Amino acid sequence: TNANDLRNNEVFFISPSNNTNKVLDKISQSEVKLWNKLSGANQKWRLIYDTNKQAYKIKVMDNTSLILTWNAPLSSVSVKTDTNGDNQYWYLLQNYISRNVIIRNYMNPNLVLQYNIDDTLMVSTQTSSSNQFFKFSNCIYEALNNRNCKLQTQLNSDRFLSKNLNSQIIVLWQWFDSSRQKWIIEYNETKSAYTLKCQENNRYLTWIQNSNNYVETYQSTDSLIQYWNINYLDNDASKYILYNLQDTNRVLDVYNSQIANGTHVIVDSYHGNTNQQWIINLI
Ligand SMILES: CC(=O)N[C@H]1[C@H]([C@H](O)[C@H](O)CO)O[C@](O)(C(=O)O)C[C@@H]1O
Ligand SMILES: CC(=O)N[C@H]1[C@H]([C@H](O)[C@H](O)CO)O[C@](O)(C(=O)O)C[C@@H]1O
Repeated sequence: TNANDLRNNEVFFISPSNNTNKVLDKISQSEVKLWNKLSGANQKWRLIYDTNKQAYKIKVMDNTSLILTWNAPLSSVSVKTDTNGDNQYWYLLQNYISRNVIIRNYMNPNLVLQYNIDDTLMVSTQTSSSNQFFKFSNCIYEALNNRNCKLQTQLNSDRFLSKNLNSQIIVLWQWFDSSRQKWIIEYNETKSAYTLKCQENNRYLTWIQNSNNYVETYQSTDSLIQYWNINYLDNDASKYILYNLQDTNRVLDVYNSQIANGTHVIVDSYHGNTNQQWIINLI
């Protein structure tokens, strides 16, 4: 699969290649090390690419603007405030067959991240050993692919993404445990995005393009309007934004931020407001 590829804006557990059950963990306001996977936001890392440098910032999800930082000239690594220092940039490059990634420092490309015997971390020169190979696993894919889910608007604790009765239109509605409010999330490799299938009629969350821009359940299609990028809110791993693949500046949006049963769900320009923020949970 290509679901765990090093796409920009995506969020990952970063593991040693020798153990998928240990992951990179912001332990203190400064210290990082490999740790048993428990999935708090301290163990989730967002990639922020820099096309000019062809390198990435690796940013922890729990703290505003702390990014993985080489403490030059020392051999240690920490998380520190983002100041766009060259020592805070990393080439991430993948072996296609093993899936292993080398995490190489931008400031000094002789040096690469390595995991020590006691699972602490450091930068060091590259030697063949497996102590410099990491696996990246996309958090959302690993949590949500092939799962039956419900989607709650952040506007209100009991208003959910719902196919309307005897219509194709999708609206907000309070929970009544209906198959109309149940959505199976499936990744598609050709689109590098997800479809969401209503359990009631086995049809898909789709942007219907006209003056109203309603989302509706629609038959299976290869058109981009049926595909969604599911990502965490910019600085919050409890909340999600869903971009439509037809136009990745547009997102799943509650019309006029109304909360009333039956309020239309639409596709609208991104602003990051509460009406474009969703809580996704397994049923
Ligand atoms: C999301 C959804 O399907 N809502 C439907 C509700 C619920 O089925 C009902 O509240 C169950 O308690 O019923 C209606 O109001 C109705 O019967 O006229 C139509 C509406 O589309
Ligand atoms: C608002 C936002 O994120 N826009 C970005 C989208 C989304 O990240 C994507 O729809 C969700 O994965 O990705 C890009 O198209 C990309 O990564 O090349 C860049 C674009 O600026």
